[PDB]
Amino acid sequence: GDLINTVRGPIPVSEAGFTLTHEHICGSSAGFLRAWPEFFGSRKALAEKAVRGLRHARAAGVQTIVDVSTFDIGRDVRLLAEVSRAADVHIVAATGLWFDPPLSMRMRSVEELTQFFLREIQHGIEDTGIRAGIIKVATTGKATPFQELVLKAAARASLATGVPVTTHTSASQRDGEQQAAIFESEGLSPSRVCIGHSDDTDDLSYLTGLAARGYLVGLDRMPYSAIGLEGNASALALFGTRSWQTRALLIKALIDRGYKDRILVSHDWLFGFSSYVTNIMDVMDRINPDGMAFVPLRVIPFLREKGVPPETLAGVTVANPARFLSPT
Ligand SMILES: CCOP(O)(=S)OCC
Ligand SMILES: [Co+2]
Ligand SMILES: [Fe+2]
Repeated sequence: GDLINTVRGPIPVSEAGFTLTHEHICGSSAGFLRAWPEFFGSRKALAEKAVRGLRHARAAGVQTIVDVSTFDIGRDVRLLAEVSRAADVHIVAATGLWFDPPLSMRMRSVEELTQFFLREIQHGIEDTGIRAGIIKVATTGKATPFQELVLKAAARASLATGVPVTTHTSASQRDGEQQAAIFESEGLSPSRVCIGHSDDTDDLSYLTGLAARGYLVGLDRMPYSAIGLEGNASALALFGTRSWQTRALLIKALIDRGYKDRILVSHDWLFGFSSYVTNIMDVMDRINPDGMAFVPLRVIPFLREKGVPPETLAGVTVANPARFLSPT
């Protein structure tokens, strides 16, 4: 019945299966992979790395990932389609804007941004015909004036298409509350919205407050920890000093408080990464060699061993993403 758009075209919602709802093939910038593919070794090396990673995830039971790279994360939909085909894993692509918009975006009005997001959802990204299945937005603290427009434009595009909205927050600053206020001012249903990087905080007052309102809570940085790397300032700043087990306990905490239907789980992983320090990808691959298999291989058994029922784990990893992604 319900369909969702992937980089290989439409798929039935029921085929999405075990779905990681916040991932990247490559975290980069608009135009960068085209202008400087050698940064990644080569485009071919990048694609091969991504195919090996997604095949590993697939072997662990992952059937679909949502690549939340926007235009300004340097999303390359042809790359996503190539690797999706080679690895046989569905990929849902994104529209929206993250927190590195260039001037040609920052100068735009809410109307103009709505038109852009609609173009990528309804017509296709660039000249490819590949349609976005989610809208990615971001704040890092209080929203900038431009970020206010972006969140309103995302709400309007979601209302028009039924495609969900997913967010980057600075979770320690509780950005989700302001994001929610902006979304609701536009009349967007909280069930269409995932407040992301919510596992970057242990503030369950903040998290249950959102979940109580109907928001999905993105616990989407599972493998991130610089424990043991504290001498590496850049890894420390990006990864944090909380263990993956600490992050994973949040999933249990929300399930134990009645919020099992409001949780989405992912890694925020990537196979190339040019928007941060050089060789950050080598540090990450050492910390988490399992890549996007880490959730099914480590997180889901950890939870099962803590007594979370399999039905509940299936509801979190299959039913929740399905309900979220289904245009509504
Ligand atoms: C660690 C990854 O965080 P981000 O997806 S906000 O960076 C862009 C790839
Ligand atoms: Co983010
Ligand atoms: Fe991300």
